[PDB]
Amino acid sequence: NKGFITWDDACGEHGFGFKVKFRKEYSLSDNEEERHAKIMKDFGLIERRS
Amino acid sequence: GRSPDGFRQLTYVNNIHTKNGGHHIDCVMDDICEDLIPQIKRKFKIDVTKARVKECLTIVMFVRDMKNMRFDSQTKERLTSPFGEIRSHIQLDAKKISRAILNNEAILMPIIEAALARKLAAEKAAETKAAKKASKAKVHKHIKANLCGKDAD
Amino acid sequence: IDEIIDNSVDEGIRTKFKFANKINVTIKNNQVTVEDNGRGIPQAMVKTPTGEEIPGPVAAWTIPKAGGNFGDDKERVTGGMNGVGSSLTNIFSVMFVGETGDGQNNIVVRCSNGMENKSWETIPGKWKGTRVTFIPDFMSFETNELSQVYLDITLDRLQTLAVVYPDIQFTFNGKKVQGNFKKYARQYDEHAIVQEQENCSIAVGRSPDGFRQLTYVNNIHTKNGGHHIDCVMDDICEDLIPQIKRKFKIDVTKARVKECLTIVMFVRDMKNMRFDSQTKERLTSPFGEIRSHIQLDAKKISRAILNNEAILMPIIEAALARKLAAEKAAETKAAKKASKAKVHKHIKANLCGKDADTTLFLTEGDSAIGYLIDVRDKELHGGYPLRGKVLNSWGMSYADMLKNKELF
Ligand SMILES: Nc1ncnc2c1ncn2[C@@H]1O[C@H](COP(=O)(O)OP(=O)(O)NP(=O)(O)O)[C@@H](O)[C@H]1O
Repeated sequence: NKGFITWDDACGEHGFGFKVKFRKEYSLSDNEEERHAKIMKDFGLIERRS
Repeated sequence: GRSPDGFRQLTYVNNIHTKNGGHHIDCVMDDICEDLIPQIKRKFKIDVTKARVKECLTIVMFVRDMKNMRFDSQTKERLTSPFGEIRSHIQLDAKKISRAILNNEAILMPIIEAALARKLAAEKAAETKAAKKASKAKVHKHIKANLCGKDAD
Repeated sequence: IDEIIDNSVDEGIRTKFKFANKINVTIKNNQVTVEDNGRGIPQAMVKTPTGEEIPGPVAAWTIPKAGGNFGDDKERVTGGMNGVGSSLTNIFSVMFVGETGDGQNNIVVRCSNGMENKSWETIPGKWKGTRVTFIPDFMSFETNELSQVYLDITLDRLQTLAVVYPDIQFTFNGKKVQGNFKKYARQYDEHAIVQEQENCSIAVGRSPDGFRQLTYVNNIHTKNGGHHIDCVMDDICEDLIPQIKRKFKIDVTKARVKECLTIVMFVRDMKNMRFDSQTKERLTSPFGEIRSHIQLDAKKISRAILNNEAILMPIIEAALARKLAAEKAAETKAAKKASKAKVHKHIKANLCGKDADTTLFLTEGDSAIGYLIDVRDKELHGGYPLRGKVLNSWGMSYADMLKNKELF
């Protein structure tokens, strides 16, 4: 809803299969340090439990 | 009087009729409505606008022997007298007219009956229902393959 | 102020938009400075019936019944018909200076003490225009100083007249104003339909608490209108009211149709104008001349506000507020049909009313009342089933517990 990115439902057999399409206003960073950190800050891959 | 189908009026400034109007009549509706509209609002809890109650009445006034009357028209159809001279000479007590038209039910009753449909109306509730009349809903609760539209099997 | 303003505008329009195109207005602290680069009043000699030889601008500014607007009505496009206007401006002013350059000379008229002092002088110069700077008489008017609501009036009038005439550029206290009919229509209402011609420009909007208008004949603010808006609104309504009668079968009266509009009408380049007063607030011209001059397609306005539900559907819903609100059926779409007082489903014992030790069973369904009919004592034990699902009890008014069937 921010307009940053869009997604489409293509869920497979094992796990998930969602296909993510990048729009133009976002960081679109490089160097594979800050783009991955922006992914785990934005897509929420890193999850913490107790 | 009464007027169910538009605005009617009758004005005489001294011996001269204004079929168009003037500024003493604005004082007459002002002094009548300033005593009438809060009294009707306290009586039947209705909020009807000044134009909506102005178009429902006819007023016939006869004015005799007032000084420095002014007319911009060659037919003298608009009394352009100032409000100071009009309010100084016209000593018409409008609160007795307001309480006299308050005691007459020949005007307010069908309008109040129409208002009673909404104002002070009995509640209904129950199953109101809704005719949303469907929607397109293409992307919701359906499976979209990547070949949606292309020539395939 | 409007007399000097329309004198500058008439000087602009008498030369077909080539002089007096820049009119500067400066009204601050009881002093008015209004100038334009027109031809002005020339140095040519204008004679008096008394026999005295009085020059041009001083006879235009001090003596009434003087002007170049006393010509034929079939050719004149200016709105002036009196000759008394700048004398009316100068009489109620305690200080006045006025300069008119004609391209060869400046003529400066200084007036004071309410036509006890007036003096005209001729200075050599190369100016071509008119400038009037006066300080008004406060012992005649019921005021002592100038307030900002009059300056708001002057600013809105200059905005309006700039929308009427975009060739003439007006500046109020050194501040320029542009004139467009679209921004003037959209200051009014956001859905005001525009309709422009080579001589006409009319926008239709909304008036929710009465009726509103602002119409212009040439260069005069006709706040009382005239025959022009009567003919144009009859031409719009004679196509509009049958169209809404075909639309939603409600015969809305003509006052009730036209009562929900605001109209922005600016008319340019008209001839043979007639107003009934020196106040000039309303047009008494014959309708044949106005109808021959106006080539505005009013049926375009009628079809362009017929489909516009932002204006028309408030009138039709007010008709629904006085006729479909009178079309009363009083339901809630729950089950519709007849509003029964008491349904036929009823089990009544013979002790319905007396003081005894009887009971009523509010049991469930026709099964339990079938077993109850097969079981109970007719004198002692009663019964009643329930029709179905009942909702939450305290979300509903006591008159709506009276609207509910099984509770009744
Ligand atoms: N500053 C001026 N600029 C141009 N013409 C002027 C000026 N002052 C006076 N006049 C002339 O003198 C007249 C002013 O008196 P006025 O009563 O305005 O006459 P009118 O224009 O014929 N009538 P009206 O505008 O309806 O009041 C105008 O008609 C002009 O011809």
